[PDB]
Amino acid sequence: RVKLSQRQMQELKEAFTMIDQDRDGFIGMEDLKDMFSSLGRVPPDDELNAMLKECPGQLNFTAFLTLFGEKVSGTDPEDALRNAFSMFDEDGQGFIPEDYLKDLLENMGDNFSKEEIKNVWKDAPLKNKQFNYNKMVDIKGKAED
Amino acid sequence: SQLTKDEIEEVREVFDLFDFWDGRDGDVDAAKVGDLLRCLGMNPTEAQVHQHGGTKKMGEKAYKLEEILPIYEEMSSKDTGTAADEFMEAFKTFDREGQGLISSAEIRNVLKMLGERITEDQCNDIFTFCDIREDIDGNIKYEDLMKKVMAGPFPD
Amino acid sequence: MTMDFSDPDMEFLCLTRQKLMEATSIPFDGKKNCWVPDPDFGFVGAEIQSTKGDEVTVKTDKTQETRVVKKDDIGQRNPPKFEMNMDMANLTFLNEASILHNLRSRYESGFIYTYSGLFCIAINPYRRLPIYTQGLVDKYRGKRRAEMPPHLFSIADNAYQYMLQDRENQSMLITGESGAGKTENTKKVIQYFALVAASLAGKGTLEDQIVQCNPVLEAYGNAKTTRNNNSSRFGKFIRIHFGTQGKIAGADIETYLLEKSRVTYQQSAERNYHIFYQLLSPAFPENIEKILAVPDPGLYGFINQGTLTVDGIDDEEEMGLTDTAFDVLGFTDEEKLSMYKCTGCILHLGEMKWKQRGEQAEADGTAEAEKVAFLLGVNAGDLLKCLLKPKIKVGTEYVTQGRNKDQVTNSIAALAKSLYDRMFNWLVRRVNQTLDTKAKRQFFIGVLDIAGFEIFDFNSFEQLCINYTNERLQQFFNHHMFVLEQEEYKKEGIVWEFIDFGLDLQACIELIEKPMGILSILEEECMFPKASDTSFKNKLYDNHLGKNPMFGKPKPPKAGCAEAHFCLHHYAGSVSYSIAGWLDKNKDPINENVVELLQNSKEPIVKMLFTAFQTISSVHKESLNKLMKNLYSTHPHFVRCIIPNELKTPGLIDAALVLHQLRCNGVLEGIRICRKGFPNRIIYSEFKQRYSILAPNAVPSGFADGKVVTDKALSALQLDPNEYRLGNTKVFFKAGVLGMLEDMRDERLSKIISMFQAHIRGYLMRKAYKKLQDQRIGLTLIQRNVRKWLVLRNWEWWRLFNKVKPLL
Ligand SMILES: [Ca+2]
Repeated sequence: RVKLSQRQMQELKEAFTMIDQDRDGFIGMEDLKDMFSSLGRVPPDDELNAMLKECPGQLNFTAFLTLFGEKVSGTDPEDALRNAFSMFDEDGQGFIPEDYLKDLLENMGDNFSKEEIKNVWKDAPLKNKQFNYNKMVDIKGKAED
Repeated sequence: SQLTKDEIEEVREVFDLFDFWDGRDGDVDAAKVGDLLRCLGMNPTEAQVHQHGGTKKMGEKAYKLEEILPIYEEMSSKDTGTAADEFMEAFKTFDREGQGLISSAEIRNVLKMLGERITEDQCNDIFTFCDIREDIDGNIKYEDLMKKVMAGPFPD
Repeated sequence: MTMDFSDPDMEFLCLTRQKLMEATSIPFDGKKNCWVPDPDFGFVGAEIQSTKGDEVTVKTDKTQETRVVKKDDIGQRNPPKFEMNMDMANLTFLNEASILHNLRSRYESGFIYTYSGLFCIAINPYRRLPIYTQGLVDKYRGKRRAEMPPHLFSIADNAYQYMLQDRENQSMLITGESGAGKTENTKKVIQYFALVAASLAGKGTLEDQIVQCNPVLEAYGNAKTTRNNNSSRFGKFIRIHFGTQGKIAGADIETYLLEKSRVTYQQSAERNYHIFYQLLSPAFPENIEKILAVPDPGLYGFINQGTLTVDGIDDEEEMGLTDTAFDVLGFTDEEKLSMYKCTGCILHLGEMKWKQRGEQAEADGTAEAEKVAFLLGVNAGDLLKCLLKPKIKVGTEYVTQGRNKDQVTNSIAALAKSLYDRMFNWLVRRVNQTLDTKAKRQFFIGVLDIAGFEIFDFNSFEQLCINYTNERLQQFFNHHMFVLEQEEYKKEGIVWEFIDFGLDLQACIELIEKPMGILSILEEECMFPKASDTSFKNKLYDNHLGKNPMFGKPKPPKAGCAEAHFCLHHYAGSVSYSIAGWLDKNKDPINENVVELLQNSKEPIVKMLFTAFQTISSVHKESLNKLMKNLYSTHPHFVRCIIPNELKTPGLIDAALVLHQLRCNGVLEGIRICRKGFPNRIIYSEFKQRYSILAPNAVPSGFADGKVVTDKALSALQLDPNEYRLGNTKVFFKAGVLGMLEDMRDERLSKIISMFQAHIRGYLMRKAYKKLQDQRIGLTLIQRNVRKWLVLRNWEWWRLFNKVKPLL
């Protein structure tokens, strides 16, 4: 839980700050739509506000961390995840053999739903009906494709 | 009689691992009672495992932790599980010259032809794992084999 | 096996380490494999299928066939450890089948020698075998029996050691009929005492100075008997003498029990001695004329009663060799004549006819009488005179003329028999002269050859005498065995609880020789003029029927299948005898006058008849008593030559013929006795190494005492304390204990291997375990991170912060 490590919080410090400039630290309505300008994408009213709903009211940086109290829940650190995928990759990199991984998630450990399985297949980095884990680990945090 | 609190906690530990691997749901496929039991330190023969609930193919039967507990202690009632003493008198039945050496061709023959036959693969594995070498024809020390096998994969 | 299993000479004595290793590991299940009666091959190995009441169901091996054998007909077969076994005393299951197998299996693998307790069994190979090399002799010289594999040399050698060791005479009794090769064996035993005599350290050989005689002795002492073409009807003891250094000092032959009766009576498919049919053959016509006869055997009542010739026997050739040998033994052709003339004389005696007036018999032909009178060199007038009407005495001399017809004929047959008997003794005194060497004698190792136990479809007064003889011989053996097992049990401190084994045959022997016994009842009944095969019969019944276990009675057979009058239970089985004729066959009265008168003229006859009225049975008893008085004065050894088959061919076994000999042999009798004690005896060390697997313990094998181990393996098996006895160096087992033990070892060894395979299965899995734990942590981190991703991948903010920072 507090797993919101300093690396994660400080990272979130620079995040909440670029926006801000709002009357002494408050990611307000404008702070947001303004952001979506240098963001290169569309900003919708109602939604911009629906995002506020999530915290009691008024977003400093503290509440901004408390808001991310669903992000921490599972987030095992950076590397840890890559090593975890490693264990099922004998043939060094190029990665895991699709079948395996399916049987691995679908009917072993904490079984995956035939529905959770697809949510995963839709994106899943694949080729030669084989999986790409380092590219999947990347997607988790994501620095883009 | 009756297991202890710590004994139970132990079985549970091996148990959780096992049902985790065939799908965490509180059940372990019966075709895994022997492996399960081996992970608790025991060395059951296939006759013992079958007379206690093991099946051959998966998907047939399942056991909760509470059902396996009694199987574990019944199982552990038997005492001729085997001693160094016993394994030694047996190898000597085959020790032609009485030095403690036996052709690895023969031991492997024993292991794959006699008793509850073992697989070609399983024989190589245990020989590689116990690091037991054969010489020119200054073969295999069968006691070397016995001790390492009885000592387990994780010595120290 | 011994010395070097691979050494070349041992090819027909050992079996190679590998080949035996092989032979001892064939498949087996003491719980089903077994022995079963086979109408053809005596006994056969098989496996049990089912069971119910006293009706077992089985399946045989070599042929496959589900037969239904009764419970007391299933035979325990010995486990593989015992195959190709050297001494049948070691067998754990000692039944007939097992005896048959051990012997057969070894002969069918080229081995002819096998030990059975004291006996050394040697089956005829019917082909020269390397076995008798002066190279092998050295591989036996001085060694104690157990040091080397079975071999006749072993018994002969040890008999030689014992002689020099205990300084007492030795004897070797060798049994075996026709194609058993009994003579070769005696030959090779005598050769051996020779090789070792001059071995120590510094015109004719012994084996040949003696074999030289056999043609003559056999002409007068062998004959064809219902079941044997050449049967010695006398016993001969070849005593080979030695000096105080073990040096061969001489030899000689003493004979016993010549069957005179044959001289004047043959039954059906039999015939008198060989010589008679030899003389009357076309080889030496002159002789046939000096004898005063015509070459037609069938013309003399004393020769024609039975058969005229035998299959596979050439009389001319024999009369030839017989005569030739007569010269080699080196004896004046004039003596060689008398001998032939006396033989011839016996021919005519049987022709003399007699008629009577009231009760005084008289001649009728006078031609024969003068032929006999002459051949013997005496006056026919007188002969007829002292035969027809002699004269004896008081203070004066009366005419004992009592003689009638029945008395003279009989009186004459007696003469014939008496002549032959003296002729034979003399004939032996001669070879002995041919053998006497200058040397001094100190000890001797004699070899005995005697007619073995006989059982025909029709046994008469001749069979009884021979069986009576063997019975006392078997007893002799039983006793020797008794004295050694007693010494053995005392050597190991075990409790000996037995009465002399010899006594097991005393009842039969007593039923034959004690007052009121068969022979004595026969004798007394011989003194009653009107006695009959019926009065004698009833007097046997009166005296013994139902009054003695040994004496039984048969029952009327197949119309012609002769009527039996009583049966005795001999060690070789039960024999049924006919009584017809015994009263006639037994009379052998001496007629003083004929003797005094016969003490005249012709040189041999003087000597011969120069050296009451009795009987053949009283003389048999006397000769038998003497033979025995001599055997019990020596340390005996027993060889048993065996005829493998009717059709002289290598490697073939006739089951019934072999078993039969084993029962007459005393072999099956000695095993009967082993059964009653503790036949199996193992040294503690051999037991420890073979059965420790039955009660393992942590004490390292090299510190564990064998006896201590044996004791604990046995009680831990809760084995009946009645089945064994711990000695000072060995444990004594009864029948079948090792049978059980071997079966448990195989059982336990199989369970122990499964257990080891179990520990390996454990090791492999317990190692795979740690990998399984690591992979779990791994698959856990994956399943929840992928899941936490499936969420945030749509939560706007997650997206933002993902863009908001690449732009820092
Ligand atoms: Ca499960």
